[PDB]
Amino acid sequence: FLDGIEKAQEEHEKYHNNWRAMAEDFQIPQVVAKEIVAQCPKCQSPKTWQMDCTHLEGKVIIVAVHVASGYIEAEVLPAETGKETAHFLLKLAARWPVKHLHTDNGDNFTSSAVQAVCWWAQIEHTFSVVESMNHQLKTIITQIRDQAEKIETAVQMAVLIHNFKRKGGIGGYSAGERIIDIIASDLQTTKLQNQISKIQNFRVYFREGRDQQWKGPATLIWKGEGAVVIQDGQDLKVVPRRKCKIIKDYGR
Amino acid sequence: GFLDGIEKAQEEHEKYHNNWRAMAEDFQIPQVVAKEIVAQCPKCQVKGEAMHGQVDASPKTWQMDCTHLEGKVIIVAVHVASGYIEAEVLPAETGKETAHFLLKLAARWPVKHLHTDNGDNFTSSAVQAVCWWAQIEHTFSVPYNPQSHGVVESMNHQLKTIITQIRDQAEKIETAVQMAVLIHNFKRKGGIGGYSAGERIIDIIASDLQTTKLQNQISKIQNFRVYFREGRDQQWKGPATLIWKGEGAVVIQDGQDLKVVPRRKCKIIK
Amino acid sequence: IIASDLQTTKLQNQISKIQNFRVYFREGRDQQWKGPATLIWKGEGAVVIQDGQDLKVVPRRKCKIIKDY
Amino acid sequence: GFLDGIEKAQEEHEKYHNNWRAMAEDFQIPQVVAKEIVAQCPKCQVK
Amino acid sequence: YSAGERIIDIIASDLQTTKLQNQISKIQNFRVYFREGRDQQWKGPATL
DNA sequence: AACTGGTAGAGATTTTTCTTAGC
DNA sequence: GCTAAGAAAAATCTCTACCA
DNA sequence: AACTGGTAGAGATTTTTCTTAGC
DNA sequence: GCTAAGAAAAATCTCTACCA
Ligand SMILES: O=C(NCc1c(F)cc(F)cc1F)c1cn2c(c(O)c1=O)C(=O)N1[C@H]3CC[C@H](C3)O[C@@H]1C2
Ligand SMILES: [Cl-]
Ligand SMILES: [Mg+2]
Ligand SMILES: [Mg+2]
Ligand SMILES: [Zn+2]
Ligand SMILES: [Zn+2]
Ligand SMILES: [Zn+2]
Repeated sequence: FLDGIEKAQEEHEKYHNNWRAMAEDFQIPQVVAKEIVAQCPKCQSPKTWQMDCTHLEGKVIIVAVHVASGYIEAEVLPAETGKETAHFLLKLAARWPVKHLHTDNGDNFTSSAVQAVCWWAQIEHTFSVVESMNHQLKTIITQIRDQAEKIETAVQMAVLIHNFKRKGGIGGYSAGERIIDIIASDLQTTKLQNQISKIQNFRVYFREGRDQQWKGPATLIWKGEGAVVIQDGQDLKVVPRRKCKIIKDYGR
Repeated sequence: GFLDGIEKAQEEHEKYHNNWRAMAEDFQIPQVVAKEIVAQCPKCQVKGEAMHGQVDASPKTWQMDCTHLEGKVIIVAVHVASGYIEAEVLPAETGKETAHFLLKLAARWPVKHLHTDNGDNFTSSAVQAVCWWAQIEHTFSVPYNPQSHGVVESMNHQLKTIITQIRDQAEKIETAVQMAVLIHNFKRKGGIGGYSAGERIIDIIASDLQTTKLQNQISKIQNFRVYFREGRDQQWKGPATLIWKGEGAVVIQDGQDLKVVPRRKCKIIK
Repeated sequence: IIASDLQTTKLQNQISKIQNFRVYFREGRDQQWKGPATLIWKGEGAVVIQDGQDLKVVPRRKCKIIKDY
Repeated sequence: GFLDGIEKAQEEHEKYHNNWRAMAEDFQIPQVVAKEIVAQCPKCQVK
Repeated sequence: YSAGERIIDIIASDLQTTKLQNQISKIQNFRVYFREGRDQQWKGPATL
């Protein structure tokens, strides 16, 4: 156990590993490995989208793209007012978690209706990838145009072929697998951070061997079934449970 | 004896239609005879068997239905294993708009199985052509039995309660529909893992892909075949693939079927 | 000759006593009870019956299956 | 139903005076009514 | 075979052995919620 | 401040009764 | 003659639809 | 021959956590 | 310093209406 913590600290001092790899290699819990990463001075987005409008056959196609994965959602608009752009943004924010929207300085994007939608759904709008996505979508649309009667069917068939049928990148994944893996990794991070804060609201008085007195207040990191890991004096150490007292702390 | 009582009980049931306890007490026949007299009458037998079944909950199954609100037509689709909702307002209840809603849904999320009722928009050639092109299995419920798709009708109820909660913050009904979808998907927690519906659909689909890749890498380097003895007759079946050897039993795969066999009836050969 | 007819009558007795069931079901928009039909397949939740040379699927909650002694 | 079996077994015991296990296996009636058919005959006895 | 195919095959087989022993525990770190017969509540977290 | 769901049947599970073979 | 295995017949327990 | 009720909230009961007095 | 009573806060279990 403590040998695993010592090997993890020496290996991070050499190579600066991440906490998932250290927890899987050295067989330590994840809160301990995250503390080892968080104590290092040299070691201290999944919700950003971009939007644009374009033209095809006299129609208006609005395109939104998830940036870290390349994931496309598109639609055909009857006009280019601010109310239709606000309805598209409200549908997108109701289906995927959107926190940061990046657009250009168009007219319909600089509007009171889009501003009211961003106020209600709590999005950060920023005015200045989508050009490459418009070119790629237009090549697929021309590649499958003879199978559809209307332009709306061809647009949605091209979105399906782009998202699930084209493979590339490092491991040969599509865009849907990449967006799902990215958001799932972020969810794991936030749940572990909630556990970390709830544990770190405590305090530990511990008694070393060959002494009767209690030492200073060390902060609890992990409380197991038979052992207790504490941080004290910028040092992580493992004390048995029969030489410890854990009390609540009020130091806000 | 009671054989004359059997004859009088048959005449009595032919006139009055007694239940079995009345005949078994008034004619002093055994209860099996009285139950048979009642069971051979067609004017009786008006009662079901009092149980419920259980719908399909595979990780790529969706259910779809339509509802009405303030003179409009809403169309609701639910992901069954997680509870994830998509919804829209249709200008008409035809088959063209239903085919376009299904095409957009199949472009956004992976759909392989769809369950619907027998309305005129879901049994249509446009929805048939979209399911053919996008490779979906479309199944229909038993007619006039809404319990076969209980998840989407329960979500009709939840959507209407949220819409009445936030009705005064919007002007039109399409705005209030999309605000209700956001509040259901992301602002309500509680359930299997303490998740919301968006977190649950992310966890379910990511877990599906991860576990296929892991057991592909495990099974591509396996060995230690197992010959096992099972059945009513003590025969011996051929090459089976050992998957996991445990404290008490082993797990084998035979002809693409999973089986759990104890250690006394199997022999491992490297 | 006689013993073969004894074996044939025994096997036909077991075959006839396996699956001679009657089904009273309830179907339609106005859910009325209808006459006896022949059971074909019985799964958990629903059954498939043959009535008047027509196959129908009824749930097990809307049908009664009568066996023989 | 076995009600026609009860009538047929009564005719058959009136001819040949069967026992009760024979009638209960041949005519597929329950054992209580077959024992009662043997009990009502003044010449036979259930054994 | 030449030398490059030999060195690639050797390191690949060694990696497959050690990663097998880790991947089994990795696949057993999932949790399953299941349903038995004629009971309509989802039973607790068994292990896959 | 003084009001309110219930009835009966279809199967499943547990218990009692009855015949017969073995020691 | 006494005892126990096996099966038949009876008793109890849980669950469902319909009543404007 | 291959079909099927479910979702989420209001209380009641059981369990875990936290402070303080007594020996 | 150690132990137990008491109460607060959290976790589990049973039951209901509505969905054309
Ligand atoms: O009675 C309904 N719901 C209430 C309810 C429930 F949801 C779940 C339950 F367990 C019990 C319930 F009483 C209901 C009725 N119908 C339709 C519905 O979708 C629907 O939900 C529907 O679409 N059709 C189309 C197909 C043929 C035509 C048009 O008649 C039917 C009527
Ligand atoms: Cl229907
Ligand atoms: Mg419907
Ligand atoms: Mg419905
Ligand atoms: Zn570092
Ligand atoms: Zn009757
Ligand atoms: Zn006689």
